[PDB]
Amino acid sequence: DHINLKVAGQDGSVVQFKIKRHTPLSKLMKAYCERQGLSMRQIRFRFDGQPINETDTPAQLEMEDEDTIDVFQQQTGG
Amino acid sequence: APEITEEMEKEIKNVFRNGNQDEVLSEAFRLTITRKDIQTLNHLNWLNDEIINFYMNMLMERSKEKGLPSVHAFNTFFFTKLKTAGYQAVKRWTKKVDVFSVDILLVPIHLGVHWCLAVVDFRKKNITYYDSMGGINNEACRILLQYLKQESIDKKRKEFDTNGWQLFSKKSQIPQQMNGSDCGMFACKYADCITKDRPINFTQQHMPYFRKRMVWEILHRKLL
Repeated sequence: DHINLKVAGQDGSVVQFKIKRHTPLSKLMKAYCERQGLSMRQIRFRFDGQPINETDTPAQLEMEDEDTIDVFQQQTGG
Repeated sequence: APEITEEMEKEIKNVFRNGNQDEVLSEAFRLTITRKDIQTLNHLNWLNDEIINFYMNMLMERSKEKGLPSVHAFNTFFFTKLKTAGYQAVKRWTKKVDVFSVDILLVPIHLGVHWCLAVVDFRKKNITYYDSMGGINNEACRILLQYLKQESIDKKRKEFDTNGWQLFSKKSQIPQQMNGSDCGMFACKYADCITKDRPINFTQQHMPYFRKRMVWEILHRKLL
């Protein structure tokens, strides 16, 4: 059916979402970056350490109710 | 170690030249490499996390072959999260992976503006730190050893056994950076030879060839 979750950023800020399952999480990812104003190529949406790609759904991922999606930014290095 | 680069140079130049960014090229392991990502391998640009994690997963894919050690590679966000937030923040990143069933654990380490590699070798019972800039970070391996102790418990309920578990760093025993941007290249090329159980043979003079070779290797998802 549907489940709620929180997308906690590195600054501890929460953005609540509900989603169906077997639907791509691409839209949830797009909505989060539309708010932070930053490009999505800047942000990585990882759940329990697993990279969420646009084809991933909460069904194939372990995600249950009240779960949390950690948000990390791009790492460059030289 | 050798290998030529054939008509690949045309293919490498094809994606190096400008196109719309964010256009995905090469998809495997549920990961994408945009045109912006591959641009970090051009010239002397700083490698990003998408290129490194994609390469580590390719080494992970090669580890399943006979005659090679089995490898599990953490993503580049693991060590930073574990050191700053503790084990319980990363305790659930390995709920589908038994880290004690593999031979080698690859831990790519991001240091703000610098890349480095820590390796756990259950065969040698070693936790080695590799820095192409010569830096010593024995605290990083002490962090990883404490992680293994808290990971054998919570996942297997066994006190991890710590004999001969050598925690050390490399000095002038591995090739050094010699510039200020080839760091991610050294980190990935270190792991390539380590996962092949081959001595580290390259120098800084091989990095321009390595950058273009990795472009083709990532596009075709085939390690050479």
